[PDB]
Amino acid sequence: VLFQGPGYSSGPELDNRVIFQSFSLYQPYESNMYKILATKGDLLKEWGITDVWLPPAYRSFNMARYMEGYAIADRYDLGEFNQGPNNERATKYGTSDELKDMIDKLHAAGLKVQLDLVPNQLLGLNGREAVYVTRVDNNGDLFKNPYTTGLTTRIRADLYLAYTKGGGQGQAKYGYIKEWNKNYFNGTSLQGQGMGRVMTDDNGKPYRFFGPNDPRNYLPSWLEEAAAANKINTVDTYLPVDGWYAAKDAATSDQYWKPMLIHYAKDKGYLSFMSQHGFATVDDIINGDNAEIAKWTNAYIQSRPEYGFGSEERSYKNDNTGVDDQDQFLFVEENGSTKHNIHNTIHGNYEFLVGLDIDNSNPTVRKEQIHWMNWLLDTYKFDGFRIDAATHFDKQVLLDEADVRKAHFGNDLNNHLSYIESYTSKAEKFENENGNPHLTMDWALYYTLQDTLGKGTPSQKLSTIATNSVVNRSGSGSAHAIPNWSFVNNHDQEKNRVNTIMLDLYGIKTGEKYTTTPPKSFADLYDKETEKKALAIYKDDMKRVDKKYAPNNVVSQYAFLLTNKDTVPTIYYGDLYQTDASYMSKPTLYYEPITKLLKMRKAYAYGGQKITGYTSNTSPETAGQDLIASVRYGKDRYTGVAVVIGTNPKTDTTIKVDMGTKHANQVFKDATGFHSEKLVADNKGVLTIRVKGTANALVKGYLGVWVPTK
Ligand SMILES: [Ca+2]
Repeated sequence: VLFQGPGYSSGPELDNRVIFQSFSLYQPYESNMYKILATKGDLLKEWGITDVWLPPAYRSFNMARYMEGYAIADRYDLGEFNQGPNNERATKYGTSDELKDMIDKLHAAGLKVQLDLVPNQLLGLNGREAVYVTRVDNNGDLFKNPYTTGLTTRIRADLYLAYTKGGGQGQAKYGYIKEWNKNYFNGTSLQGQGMGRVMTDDNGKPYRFFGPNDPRNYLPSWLEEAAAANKINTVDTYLPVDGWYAAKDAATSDQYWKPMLIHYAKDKGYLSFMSQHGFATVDDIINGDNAEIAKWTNAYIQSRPEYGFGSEERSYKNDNTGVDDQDQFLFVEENGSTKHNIHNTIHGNYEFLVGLDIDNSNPTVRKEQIHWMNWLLDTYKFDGFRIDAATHFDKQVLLDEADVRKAHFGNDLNNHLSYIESYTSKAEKFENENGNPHLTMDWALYYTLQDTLGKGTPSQKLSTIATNSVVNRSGSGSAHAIPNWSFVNNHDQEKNRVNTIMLDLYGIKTGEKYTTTPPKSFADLYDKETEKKALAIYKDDMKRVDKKYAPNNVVSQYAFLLTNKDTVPTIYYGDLYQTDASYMSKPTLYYEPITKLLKMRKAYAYGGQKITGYTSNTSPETAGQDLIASVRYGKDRYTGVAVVIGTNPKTDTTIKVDMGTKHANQVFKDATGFHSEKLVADNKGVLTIRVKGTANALVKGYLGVWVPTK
């Protein structure tokens, strides 16, 4: 008879929680965020923040676009080891010691903290192995080049040298797995090593070198000296095109190490490139200093598609996410079979995103993940986890994560939140089937807010904000709402909008079919100057009236988000603060209105919820098209709030907003500051509200947020 597992239940208790997403991608590499955030506990308390989502604190691949901590080179180095640029301890955000102290101070302020947990992938390991690859999309289905030739790929169980082995000193010291390798990955996003990277004969047989004596060797005439000598650069017996070998005087002479491209017959273009770079003859190379050899012989490698992305059939989708997740190799065996199970995700497919995709179906990997989570709670005292890419790996890991929390904190779920990053309703089904061990992300309301209120001149009925949510708030509300965390904006969706600007600047349309023209690559073109330009554009756009890129009616969105019954709302860092400035140095035009909306919620956001649709002059036919009221009735006469919203600047109507009988003959005041009229509720607690349409930077249509005196 076991009693381990209430699960989350949506109700007034859980509705008390508010998550602050503490970070964006565009924060500067300043190694100071922890030191600063350590001081903000009281401020956060004022707003009714209960939980702080912290960035992924792990060591970043050094060439990561944002250095943010999702491209993980070492999963156990959170600013502890000397593995940063110039062997610094600090991550983007600061040292482990600073992280420890900051968590200490934030607990001291009565807040909880979640780490951004990243089970899906690693990126940027230093050591290569040989794998077989099949060219597949994000779902692991054979890739069909839909934006180029439309041909089904013939890259099927082909030989490839990938970066698959490493993991840093953290892993090596604290890990269950001590080193990652190819066996532990379902595959990798294209690494631009090229399909001709292994040295082959004229038919297609790879060259092999196990040892000097070995009868399993298969080399050409010329390498037999280096073979007997045992001086060939190899990878798992295979010969890489970039590899060097003892050219003249094999044994007992290590001053004649030379690029083996010299007599690699299949490449007919190298010797000629070295011609037009000083080294005119076969033997001019065999002499010259390897500084200027290496320099030039390398730059050749990069010019050849057989040795780069040019042979790997990139999708060239140029998705505004900044990742073409159809750019994958599945790790297969020689016959094209695979040990890797890629259909255990919440999606059912969609195993692949970016980087070295972790085989979360491998029982050793699964033990490694439990070990990892354990070590994180134990070492850092996080209270829970924001689960990154939760819908793109073996979902067992999610259930294991819940057990890790149970083992740590018991049935005290509410004070130990976990919330999964989700953009599909399959997350809802999964959660409900398993007793709701996590908060599911309200993706649906996010897109619904963007279409009704985010868009200038909305083409979608504003009333849809009631229905088009993981929680259906129409009529009386949801009797049994799914436990959920909701948002108006986040680090990804912002980055999307910025990338859209960059694409515009680069002259690239996402999804364009390149039949007759050369395809263009966002990835190849990415540069910091263009990013700087795009950021400048983005911020200006927020401040303008007829916004082009940034969303309209940010305050209207938050006013709805922060007054909804049955949800944990999220406050996004970059909605309150300029995204690319020093951490919490510069507020936005939305800072004042939102922080106020926060004090309001904390004071007034109690009781039943009712959403009434209205007619306006602008829509006399269909009620709720452009005008609505989202009412929290209050628990007592002194709580509750009427959120009135319209989407048309012209609108000129007077509507009746019923607050219930307990709000009879009571003074209501707009908490937003937008209207300074003092309304009095009638006999029955109805408000007569004159709706004067407007258009500036904050509002397009109408916002009123009417709260009683106390
Ligand atoms: Ca995956």
